[PDB]
Amino acid sequence: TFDMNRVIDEFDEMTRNAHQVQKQTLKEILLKNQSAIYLQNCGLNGNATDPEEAFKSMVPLVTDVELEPYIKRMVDGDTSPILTGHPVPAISLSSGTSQGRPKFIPFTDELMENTLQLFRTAFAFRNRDFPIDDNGKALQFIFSSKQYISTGGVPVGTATTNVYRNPNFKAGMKSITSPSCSPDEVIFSPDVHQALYCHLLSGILFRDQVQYVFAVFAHGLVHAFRTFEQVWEEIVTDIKDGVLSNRITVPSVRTAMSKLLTPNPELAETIRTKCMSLSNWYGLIPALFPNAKYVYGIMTGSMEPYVPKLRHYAGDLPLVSHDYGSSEGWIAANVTPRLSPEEATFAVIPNLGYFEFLPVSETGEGEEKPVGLTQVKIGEEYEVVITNYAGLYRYRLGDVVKVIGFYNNTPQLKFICRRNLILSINIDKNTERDLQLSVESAAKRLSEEKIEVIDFSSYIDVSTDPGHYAIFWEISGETNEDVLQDCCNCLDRAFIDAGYVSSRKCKTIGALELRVVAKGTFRKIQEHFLGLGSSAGQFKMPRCVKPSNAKVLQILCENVVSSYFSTAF
Amino acid sequence: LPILLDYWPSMFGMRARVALREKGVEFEYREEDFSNKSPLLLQSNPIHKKIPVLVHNGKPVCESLNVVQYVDEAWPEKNPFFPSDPYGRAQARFWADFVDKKFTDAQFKVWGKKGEEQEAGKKEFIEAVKILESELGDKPYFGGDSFGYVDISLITFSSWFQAYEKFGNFSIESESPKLIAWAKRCMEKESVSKSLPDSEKIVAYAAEYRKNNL
Amino acid sequence: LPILLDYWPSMFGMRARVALREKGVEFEYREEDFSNKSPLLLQSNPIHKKIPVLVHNGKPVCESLNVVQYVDEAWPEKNPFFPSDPYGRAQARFWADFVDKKFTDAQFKVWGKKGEEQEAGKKEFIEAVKILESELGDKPYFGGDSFGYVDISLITFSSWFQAYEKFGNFSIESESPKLIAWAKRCMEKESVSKSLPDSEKIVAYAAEYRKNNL
Ligand SMILES: Nc1ncnc2c1ncn2[C@@H]1O[C@H](COP(=O)(O)OP(=O)(O)OP(=O)(O)O)[C@@H](O)[C@H]1O
Ligand SMILES: N[C@@H](CCC(=O)N[C@@H](CS)C(=O)NCC(=O)O)C(=O)O
Ligand SMILES: N[C@@H](CCC(=O)N[C@@H](CS)C(=O)NCC(=O)O)C(=O)O
Ligand SMILES: CC/C=C\C[C@H]1C(=O)CC[C@@H]1CC(=O)O
Ligand SMILES: [Mg+2]
Repeated sequence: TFDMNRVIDEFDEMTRNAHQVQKQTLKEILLKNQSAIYLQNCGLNGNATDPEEAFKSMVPLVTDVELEPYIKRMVDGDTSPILTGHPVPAISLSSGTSQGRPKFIPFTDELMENTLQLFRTAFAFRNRDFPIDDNGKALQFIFSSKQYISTGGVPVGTATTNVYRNPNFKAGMKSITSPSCSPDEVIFSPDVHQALYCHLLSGILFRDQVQYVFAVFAHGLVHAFRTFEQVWEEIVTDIKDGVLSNRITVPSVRTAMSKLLTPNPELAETIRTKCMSLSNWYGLIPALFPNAKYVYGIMTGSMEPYVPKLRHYAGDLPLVSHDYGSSEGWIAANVTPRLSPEEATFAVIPNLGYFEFLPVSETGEGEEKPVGLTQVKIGEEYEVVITNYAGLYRYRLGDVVKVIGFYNNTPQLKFICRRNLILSINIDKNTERDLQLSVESAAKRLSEEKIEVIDFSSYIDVSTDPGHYAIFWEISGETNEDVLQDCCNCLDRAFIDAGYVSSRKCKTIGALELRVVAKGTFRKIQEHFLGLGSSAGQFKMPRCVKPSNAKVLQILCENVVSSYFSTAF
Repeated sequence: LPILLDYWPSMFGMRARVALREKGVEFEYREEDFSNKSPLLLQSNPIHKKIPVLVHNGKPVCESLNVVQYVDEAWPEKNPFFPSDPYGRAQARFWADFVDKKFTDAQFKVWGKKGEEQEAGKKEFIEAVKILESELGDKPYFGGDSFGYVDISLITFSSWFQAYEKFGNFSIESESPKLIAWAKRCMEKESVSKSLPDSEKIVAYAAEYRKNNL
Repeated sequence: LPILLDYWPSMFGMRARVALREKGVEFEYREEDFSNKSPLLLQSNPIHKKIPVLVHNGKPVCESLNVVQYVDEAWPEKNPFFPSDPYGRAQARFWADFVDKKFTDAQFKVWGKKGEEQEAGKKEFIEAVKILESELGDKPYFGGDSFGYVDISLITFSSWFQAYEKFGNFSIESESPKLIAWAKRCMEKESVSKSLPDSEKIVAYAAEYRKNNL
């Protein structure tokens, strides 16, 4: 039951306990999972009285590539438990690439506990600084509207979707947020760019009680507000005559919007007045709900570029930096959320998992053995090595963070990063350039409709016969179906190399199926990756999915705003 | 500089813009109010008063398929549209002339006329796109191994394809996919990717015509 | 030797005949039966089944203007048809387009129509004959310092000049002596003194068509 002072005391207690509970985190990760075949190669049985030493001396580090095949055995027909154990309820993808390729990572309900607790606690300290109303609501640009089942018949999953469509998300977050402005069905709507539109709409609805605007990322916010600049007059028109715009097509979300609407002319006057009264839309956020204590989201690392345009958006309002963790292992909390984005830092909460760091101290890089999290040095730059409940054990996530200080007994962390970038030689690509080329080439058909293509991804299906390619796009707008068929036809037609030509001209590999997905889809990908526990070197996107990439994939199937197989071929 | 006298809904006008941008000449566009044809236009073509018109060295070059020939010949050193053989050149003028007859007129019927008139040009355009799709057969394009002459000729028609599928209440892709297919393929070139208006507005211009004559 | 698939009263066919004979090329002339079209005409043109078409090198070239341009482009050594500058060739082209449509519409309306149509068509032909007469400034040919491209496209109407005189109650000579006599200069050319069939046969044919369709 969420309170402010008791949890923080337990958390001060906890954070000072950082060693006992880091060590106990390790006990628990292997006591629950003594059974890993990975560890049998290592020769592990648990207990003992050199347990931490036996772990840091007998298990080798592992990389995305060596980690690909085992969790790959989990997901595809063999429903088999492996590196951690349990045939998990969801699986991951990872920013950067596993030799250009896919990286799988297991999800367990434990990680959901980790979620809630980080979020009761992070919210405690924030409302301790940025206090809210308990009868109000929030502008949260959060989506999780997509949910597939892997080719193995097992679900596999993104952070956000695995959070929000989870059974305990709704009961557990009820006391730690201000009630979400949008129906769950439009949060979970098959058309999410339209839902983004009905998310502005929704967050704009109960604006008076809203205590903050939320995206995980400033670019999430910045795309929400530049989008607002595009469509505000239309939004007036939507809610105005009690008739949602013809732009809206998907039935359930349409029934939900009509479930809220009647003809109401009075408020257009007001909104038109304020909206045309501003200077190129500076301070639009306090302009919207003027009683927000904050704008929230991550504000360090590769999004620092997005603080200004969003600062232009946020006006004078305080930008609070969001904490730092993920499915692959959550890392830290900002228990002093009042600090500026430029100085913002996130303190490591100790039952997250079992983390060691690889110090860069020497030159670049330097051949040093790991030291514990409180054996780490202040001001120095180390790369995060991860052990948790999510398929990861002393793993190299490959990304660099600085210690700026200590919140009592736990070290505080700074992200000056962007990319875990070096790659290697691929095979999902169909040339990446081709993939992107294919996106672009087909896209301008959409661009006829005054839009540009904001993002794109893809996947290969060997469940089917013939196995087929799946293209996913993110755009700024909705459009009728004919062009989308024309569009799928061109992704089929835009891979310039002789090979692709051979396969689908004969028909041994399937025609390409373009499932165009919605807005924020890849923002989800960015937003769940940079905050992901390790260091901002996470920004990315792998552009094509072997069976062994998963996170992008939870976000892939359900929101077929349109999914079309080529009527060509 | 080359001055173009164009009109935003002109598939023809677009043939010239695409033609000019394809080769790689920087040029200025001028928007025609055909209610008020401008003094340099009525001095370019005093009787037709038709566009696109390209003024080079104080000389007006008019008729669109002519203008793209002119585009070719004006700068003969980089991107040719014809192949080196005379016959393939003859092919590309032939099929360009195919584009200019039943095909143009059928589409004119389909977004311009209704009823008894409508279904004729409705069966005309599919037959047109069907011979079209046969003759495309394999080539990424039409009048060369690369972006050719008539590639420019009918690519500018692919922004009206929305207006056709809507008034026509059709879907010209299931009957013949590979064409509209090749069209958005061709859209990647900045010759047509910057030289063609938004299709929804085209749809709105057809809509204006449609509401005006009923 | 190049095979020509042709129609004896066809003005476009005469254009082709005139191109090849002016060239010094040696070809085999073939008449078509549009009732019962020959296998090459159907195996050369799957679409419009029209004439003229010349097969050469094992390659079919159709349309009169497109053939003439193939005539010029395959044999550019003795009698080039176009000027060297692309602009003169430019003028030649859109003027070839003018004779091709506005003038051929107008003349067809003269020999192929009646009543009001016959009357508006006369007005257009005498105006169209005036603007052609205007273009020449008053020059002897149209496409070169010698026999040119637009002469070729326009000479074959000189066989039917008599047909427009006769059906249309109009003298093209007393109103524009220069165009008919332009044609009559071109008549000392075997290109026109062998390719354009007698005026008697064609006036009789226009009348023969006159009998068949109402
Ligand atoms: N930073 C974070 N953002 C969102 N969810 C997180 C985060 N960290 C941990 N989680 C939690 O991880 C659990 C679900 O994410 P999840 O573990 O399912 O995906 P996964 O299959 O491991 O892989 P991934 O998120 O990388 O796609 C959740 O219950 C969720 O709350
Ligand atoms: N063959 C010409 C056809 C051009 C044509 O007919 N253009 C019309 C566009 S509908 C025009 O310019 N009309 C002028 C007007 O409507 O006033 C070309 O392709 O340039
Ligand atoms: N562009 C063609 C059109 C020619 C045309 O209509 N030709 C007539 C010959 S008089 C024809 O082939 N008509 C076929 C028919 O009667 O349908 C050309 O100029 O040759
Ligand atoms: C641990 C809580 C998981 C959900 C967190 C998600 C949000 O609600 C904002 C992003 C955040 C991800 C993050 O903190 O790493
Ligand atoms: Mg996932």
